Amino acid sequence: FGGRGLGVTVNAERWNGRHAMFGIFAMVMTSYMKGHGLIPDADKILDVAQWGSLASVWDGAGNGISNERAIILIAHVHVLVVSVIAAVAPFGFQDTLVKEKGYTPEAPAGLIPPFKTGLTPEAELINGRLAMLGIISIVTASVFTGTPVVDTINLGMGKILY
Amino acid sequence: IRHRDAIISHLNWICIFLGFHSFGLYIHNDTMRALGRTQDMFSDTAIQLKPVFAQWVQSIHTLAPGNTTPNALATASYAFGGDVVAVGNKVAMMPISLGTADFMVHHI
Amino acid sequence: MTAAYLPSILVPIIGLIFPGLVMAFAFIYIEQD
Amino acid sequence: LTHGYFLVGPFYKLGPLRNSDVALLSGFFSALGLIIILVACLTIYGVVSFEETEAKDQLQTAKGWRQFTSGWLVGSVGGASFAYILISNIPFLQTAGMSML
Amino acid sequence: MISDTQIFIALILALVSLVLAIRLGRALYQ
Amino acid sequence: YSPVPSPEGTKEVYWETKAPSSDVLGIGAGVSSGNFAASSVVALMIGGFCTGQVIPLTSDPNPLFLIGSFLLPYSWALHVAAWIQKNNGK
Amino acid sequence: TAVKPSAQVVWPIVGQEILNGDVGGGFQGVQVTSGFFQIWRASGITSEVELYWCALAGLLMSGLMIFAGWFHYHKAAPKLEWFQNAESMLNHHLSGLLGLGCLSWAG
Amino acid sequence: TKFPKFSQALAQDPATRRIWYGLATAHDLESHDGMTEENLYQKIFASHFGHLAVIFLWTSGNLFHLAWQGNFEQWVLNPLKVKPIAHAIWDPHFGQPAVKAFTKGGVSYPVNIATSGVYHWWYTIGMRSNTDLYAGSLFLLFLAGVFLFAGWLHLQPKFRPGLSWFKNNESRLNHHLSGLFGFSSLAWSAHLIHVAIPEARGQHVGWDNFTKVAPHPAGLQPFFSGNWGVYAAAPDTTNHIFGTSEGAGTAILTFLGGFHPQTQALWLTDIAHHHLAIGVVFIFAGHMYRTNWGIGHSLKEILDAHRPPGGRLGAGHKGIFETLTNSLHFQLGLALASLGVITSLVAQHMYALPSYAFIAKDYVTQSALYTHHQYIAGFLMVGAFAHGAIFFVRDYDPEQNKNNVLARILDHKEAIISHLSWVSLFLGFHTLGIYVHNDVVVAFGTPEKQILVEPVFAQWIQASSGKALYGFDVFLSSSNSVATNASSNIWLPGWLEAINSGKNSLFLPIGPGDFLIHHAIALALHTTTLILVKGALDARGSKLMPDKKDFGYSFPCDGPGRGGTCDISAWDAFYLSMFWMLNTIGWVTFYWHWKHVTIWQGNAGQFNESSTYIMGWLRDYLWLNSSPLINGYNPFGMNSLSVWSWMFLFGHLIWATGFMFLISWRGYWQELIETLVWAHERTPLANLVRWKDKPVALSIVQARLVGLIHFTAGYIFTYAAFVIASTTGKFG
Ligand code: CLA
Ligand code: CLA
Ligand code: CLA
Ligand code: CLA
Ligand code: CLA
Ligand SMILES: CC1=CCCC(C)(C)[C@H]1/C=C/C(C)=C/C=C/C(C)=C/C=C/C=C(C)/C=C/C=C(C)/C=C/C1=C(C)CCCC1(C)C
Ligand SMILES: CC1=CCCC(C)(C)[C@H]1/C=C/C(C)=C/C=C/C(C)=C/C=C/C=C(C)/C=C/C=C(C)/C=C/C1=C(C)CCCC1(C)C
Ligand SMILES: CCCCCCCCCCCCO[C@H]1O[C@H](CO)[C@@H](O[C@H]2O[C@H](CO)[C@@H](O)[C@H](O)[C@H]2O)[C@H](O)[C@H]1O
Repeated sequence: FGGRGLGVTVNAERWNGRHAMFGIFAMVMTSYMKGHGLIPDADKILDVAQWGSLASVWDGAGNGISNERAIILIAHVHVLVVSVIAAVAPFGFQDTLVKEKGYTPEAPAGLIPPFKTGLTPEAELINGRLAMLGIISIVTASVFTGTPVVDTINLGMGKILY
Repeated sequence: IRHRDAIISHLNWICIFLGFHSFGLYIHNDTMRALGRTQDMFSDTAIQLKPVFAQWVQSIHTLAPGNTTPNALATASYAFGGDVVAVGNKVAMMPISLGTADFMVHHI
Repeated sequence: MTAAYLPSILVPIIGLIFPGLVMAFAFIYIEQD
Repeated sequence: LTHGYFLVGPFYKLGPLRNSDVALLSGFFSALGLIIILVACLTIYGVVSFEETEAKDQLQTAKGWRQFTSGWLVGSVGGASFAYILISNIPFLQTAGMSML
Repeated sequence: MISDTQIFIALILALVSLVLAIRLGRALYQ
Repeated sequence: YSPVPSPEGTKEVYWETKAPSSDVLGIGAGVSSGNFAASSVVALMIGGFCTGQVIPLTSDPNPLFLIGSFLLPYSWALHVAAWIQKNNGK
Repeated sequence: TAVKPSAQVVWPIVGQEILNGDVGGGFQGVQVTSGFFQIWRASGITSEVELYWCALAGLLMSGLMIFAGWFHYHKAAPKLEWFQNAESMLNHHLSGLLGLGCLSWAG
Repeated sequence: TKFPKFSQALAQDPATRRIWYGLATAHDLESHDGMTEENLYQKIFASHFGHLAVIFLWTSGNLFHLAWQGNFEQWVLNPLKVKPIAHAIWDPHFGQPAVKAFTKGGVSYPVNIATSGVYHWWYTIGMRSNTDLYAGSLFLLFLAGVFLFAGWLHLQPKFRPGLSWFKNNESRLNHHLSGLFGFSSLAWSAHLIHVAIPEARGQHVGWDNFTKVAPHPAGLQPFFSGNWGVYAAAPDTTNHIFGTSEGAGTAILTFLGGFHPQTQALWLTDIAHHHLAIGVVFIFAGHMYRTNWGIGHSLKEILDAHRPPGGRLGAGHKGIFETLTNSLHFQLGLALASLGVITSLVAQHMYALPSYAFIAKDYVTQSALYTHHQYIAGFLMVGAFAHGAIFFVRDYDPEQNKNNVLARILDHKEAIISHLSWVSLFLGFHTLGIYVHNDVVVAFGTPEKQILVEPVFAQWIQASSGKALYGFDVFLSSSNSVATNASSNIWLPGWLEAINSGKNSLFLPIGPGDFLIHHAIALALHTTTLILVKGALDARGSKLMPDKKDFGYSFPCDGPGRGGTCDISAWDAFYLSMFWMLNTIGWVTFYWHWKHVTIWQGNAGQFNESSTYIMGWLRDYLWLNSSPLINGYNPFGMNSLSVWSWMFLFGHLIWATGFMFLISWRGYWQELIETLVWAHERTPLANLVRWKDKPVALSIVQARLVGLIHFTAGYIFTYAAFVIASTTGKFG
């Protein structure tokens, strides 16, 4: 477990930071595409006669998943398949998710790593911790106010997206 | 005696295969009918398991009088096909058709 | 039903992901020396 | 490649969505889920079965089994996708020959 | 009726109970 | 295995004689048998009288007769203690 | 087509006479399903006198078999060499038991 | 391999037996490697904390799933017409007709209809909305977290209690009697008076107003004044509509007796005075033992002093104090026996005297509750005797128990077992003979010749409680008796009205079928007791195995020598008695369900005429009431009973699967597995894959246990599906 880079490690911090930076990007792009109506037939309710019982939600009207939610989930399914293949069959140069038992752990960067600008692991770790904190802040601002998360992003970016 | 292990192992495998692909059809049909999916069952009004070989043998035995037993007036039994022999308003013998249920019970 | 998305989110996770991860990790635990 | 290629067929023809217009997409997705489950099975087998050795050119080594699992995942995804492409674009495979009648 | 926020609060309390249960299980396992 | 604890002052009161030792009476270990027998007779009389006063029970029972009715089961333990003290030479 | 076959009649003891059901033909008894009535009709037995004679023949053959058992164990027991003739036993049992039996029943 | 870290012998096992036996001995802490008494007690304390947390989480889950997906607020308005919802269904294996058929209860999604009766209980105790249900679920989540933290804390160093604390009998008895029993009952009486009764009278009381809404208009002044009977004045009128002020009274403590005429349940004021009186009595009980202040009783002195001087009990109860305190299995057997008796008592008294509003009209709920708690009772009693046998194997020291009551049980065990055998054979011979006699004589068309014994003893008891049906005219059914005159001002009118109205299950009329089924129950109880007592008393040794205590509580056999020694251990007596326990709870629940189904239908004469012979039970109860259950799905369609229709068959399957482990035994399966091992080792493309554990057949004891588990699960699921679906099809 801990000997493979899982748990409270620098490897897990880096991986969750990468996924959180991508998550901030995906939330911003979701807000942009939904605000401009660029998701086709976004309010179309998927029917059980075509997509089966997995489309059932049991809401008060329609009893089906919206087409936009299914499209967002399929967009996530793409990068989940990419995730599975990269975790099992990584690139030869790529950083691995799970580490060998006799691996050398990366030193913890403390409060802040040395200020190496550019495509450096220090900048990656800084922006990753920042993105994880931003996801925390966006979720808390959404659930303490009732503003939807796309709308919370749109106000926090000053209505630039829509 | 010297290849008893091969015999018993292959028989064990074919017994497990027969149990799965015969009784699990009944279990599958129980679940599908219980889940309200009649079109997903193994039945004659659903995904079909036709006993084509036994039906073909029945057709041969019905066609046999005058063709492969040319000196026989009638079939060896009316269970293969033919008329309804009835005695005293009760069926003595009539054709015994074979469908999906007959397939499943013969493989059971 | 209020929060009707929650059954469709949680039932596949609880019924397929939780037992798969539990069975995998329990397998690793009971077979390791 | 071989096993993932043939895995699409039964899911496409006999699955619960087989009578729908998205039958092939559902069958390929079911095949992909089975492939991922089997890859997890391969991974945990290799974790519990092999000691970490320098030898990596044999199947029954830890590094060799990890290489085999990586190859099996990539081949299974590729074979399933190839079967999906062929059934999507050829009407003979959609009807299992009944398009000739 | 019950709102989404109330269900989320119950989920947070259940997560706290999960952490405490994991700690008790580790303590009982020595 | 490990020592089984008891409250402080716990003694061995196992007996095989005609009567137990007076220690089984606890705080009443120094009361003579005559006092026990007299109190048993008085407790029976008072408890029976109070009980017979409250047998047609109403929604407003007299609290004094309710308290005094508990002396009737007390009198049984009193005559048992009287027998114990009488056969303990007291 | 209208008379249920019945060849067992119970005695009245404890109410078990209810088992003598109305089987048709003016008869009360336990209905039998062994198929003996159809066998006797196929054999051409038309009266109960012939059935009495058949019963006597069966009893006589039972006595003959039990006497043969006593004789062939206690009086004249065949040796092991007699029993170890598989070829002769197969010839006699194929041609005499099955063959002549089929021929006489065809007769 | 280090999965069974508590057993070195198990961890070195090279086969698949290691995983099974590590799973099956995980909570048997006394047998673990290097277990000390102090560590054992501390682990048990923390495990008890964890089980408490599990109970609280389960109850919070029931409350939450009801507050979220139920129809409690709709059911409160119309309690006798609205079907109570347990939880929602989200099953992706459903087709659309199954989605339609499970959409019940007035909601728009598939639901399961609750049979646990939590609606009636929560409504009776004062819950009205989904908000207070959700608040209760949150509170129970917090309480479960608190108990998990306490279990963790009381294992931390400088908080681990010593063995002297754990074996402090007097302090634990005083605190658990006065506080856990007494003050909890007093606090529940407070909740009924302060909250439940005002909500029953149409007045909302919550945390926001309970300090300003007096439970009684006079306040606590009659309590502090000694004028307590003021709390009994102006009770609820017989025109009271529950949950409203229409016809409501002002009393908080009454002794009215009988039932509320609308709810058909006990008066809430009677329940409040009951729990108040129980609290006072238990707090008085909890000041009995000496803990720190000189006053109080010593348990050791009480035990040692109660030796009858005639010497018939030998040394009496001398040494029982140390034997009970040192043995956790003695304690567990006593606790399980008392719990099993009391959950049987719960099952009988709750159908006979229901306390929850409108639950006597919920026939499915009553059937499920009775069956559930009676099966729990059978399990608990079997466990009590099993852990008593474990005490005799592991913890019984004969030298510490010289001429004791335990030693004299062991010294006349042969008389005990032989007289149990005699009474079992007596009961079985003549009960089965009467049933078969009735079967034969009814089959031969003469039912008038049946042997029909009137149960006059129990009818006399019913008349002593006031039942005027039988004309016995004794005690409360006599209008001139001193027992009648004694209670006439307090509870006799309401009790007599409830017992003599044939609209409830209060002392139901009984006939010869009732006589026969209670004597069959007596047979089954005596026979299960025979097996369990014979297992406990022969656990240390028999003539066939005089050194059985050297082999432990559970072992397969002692080999084919000495005639053969199959199933000779005391664990095997547990295993044999489990079938008899299933049989007796089956007979009891069959009797309860058939009598109640015929009474609810208005056709009690069907039970009265058909229960005297076995064919009546098979035809008029099993075959007749199976029709809506087996038609839950058919070739024409399906309805909401289909799940029970599935589960029924499911039960009939797994029960039969149990037979495979109980009839076929090990060596056959081991030779098959050897052939399979050869096949896998010799098959190309599969011998690249190797097992880590060698495949072996299940062991003898393990197979007995697994067959028992499949058998028991089939028993329970079959009967549960039958009782719920049959009651639902006939009445719901
Ligand atoms: C209904 C009861 C029952 C059932 C199901 C079985 C099942 C079996 N017996 Mg058995 N047996 C039984 C009673 C039963 N027995 C009894 C009472 C006796 C007493 C004499 C025996 C004596 C006996 C002997 C002596 C032998 C067997 C053999 C077998 C096997 C036959 C192979 C087979 O059919 O594979 C297919 C499996 C089944 C049909 C079992 C049911 C599975 C169905 C299809 C559903 C599967 C669903 C799936 C697993 C769900 C997964 C869910 C997940 C959560 C786990 C199989 C395991 C033979 C054997 O093992 O060699 C082959 C054998 O030699 N049995
Ligand atoms: C509570 C657990 C649970 C859940 C949530 C499901 C859910 C489902 N089952 Mg089911 N099933 C279960 C238990 C469960 N099953 C058990 C115990 C059995 C044994 C009796 C079965 C046997 C069974 C059969 C035989 C079939 C299903 C099918 C289905 C699907 C319904 C039809 C549909 O629309 O598929 C459409 C399907 C898709 C769009 C494909 C989904 C692919 C998923 C998302 C990939 C997931 C990969 C994997 C889990 C990753 C994690 C690995 C890790 C755990 C190691 C649905 C996904 C049917 C089906 O379609 O299978 C695919 C089907 O044929 N089930
Ligand atoms: C089966 C029930 C039972 C029994 C037999 C006992 C028995 C006993 N308990 Mg116990 N107890 C019980 C239940 C029981 N208890 C319960 C249920 C509780 C708690 C809810 C307690 C709580 C308890 C405490 C806390 C204590 C006892 C004590 C005692 C002992 C004191 C004996 C005594 O009172 O002599 C007293 C002697 C007399 C009353 C004699 C009367 C004296 C003269 C003769 C008076 C009469 C004078 C005259 C005739 C009357 C007119 C007077 C007038 C002029 C005013 C005794 C062994 C005490 C003890 O010693 O512990 C071991 C003690 O401290 N018990
Ligand atoms: C319907 C099934 C059945 C029956 C009738 C019995 C009967 C019996 N069991 Mg039993 N048992 C069973 C199933 C059954 N068991 C099962 C499934 C298990 C689980 C393995 C057990 C486990 C078990 C244990 C562990 C014990 C018993 C005991 C007993 C006996 C005492 C109870 C009793 O009624 O005595 C009365 C006896 C009977 C009702 C038996 C029937 C007697 C017949 C009707 C008399 C007529 C005979 C007839 C004329 C013979 C003619 C035959 C001829 C024509 C060829 C009795 C022999 C206990 C015992 O031995 O107690 C002394 C005991 O210790 N059994
Ligand atoms: C040991 C055998 C036995 C056992 C365990 C039971 C058990 C039971 N009986 Mg039953 N009963 C028995 C024998 C037994 N009975 C006999 C022999 C008769 C006479 C026919 C009855 C008549 C009877 C009636 C009328 C009623 C019960 C009832 C009951 C239940 C409540 C308890 C009770 O009334 O005890 C009664 C048992 C006894 C008083 C004594 C039983 C023990 C002795 C030793 C039996 C031996 C009698 C002896 C052979 C005859 C003496 C000779 C005589 C011809 C002069 C309980 C299930 C009641 C019921 O059904 O409640 C629902 C009820 O109303 N019993
Ligand atoms: C019938 C025959 C007669 C009787 C006897 C018999 C022998 C038993 C029987 C055989 C039955 C069986 C044994 C017949 C044999 C069967 C097997 C199942 C055939 C498998 C073929 C796999 C190929 C087509 C996938 C190839 C990969 C393609 C090119 C991929 C390109 C991909 C790569 C990764 C790169 C990216 C692009 C994409 C597209 C994603
Ligand atoms: C084997 C094992 C080895 C050693 C350990 C071990 C656990 C100790 C042991 C197992 C022992 C086993 C587990 C024993 C299990 C035992 C059984 C279950 C005990 C049941 C007792 C019933 C009592 C006496 C209440 C009776 C009611 C009577 C008093 C009422 C009368 C009256 C009431 C007041 C009111 C009105 C009705 C009437 C009738 C007028
Ligand atoms: C010294 C020898 C005799 C000792 C006797 C002691 C008797 C018990 C004392 C009771 C407790 C103290 O009681 C004292 O404060 C209570 C505070 O609620 C007052 O109670 C008052 O307020 C309550 C709460 O609102 C109301 O429900 C009461 O109807 C009201 O009377 C009592 O009227 C007062 O007497």
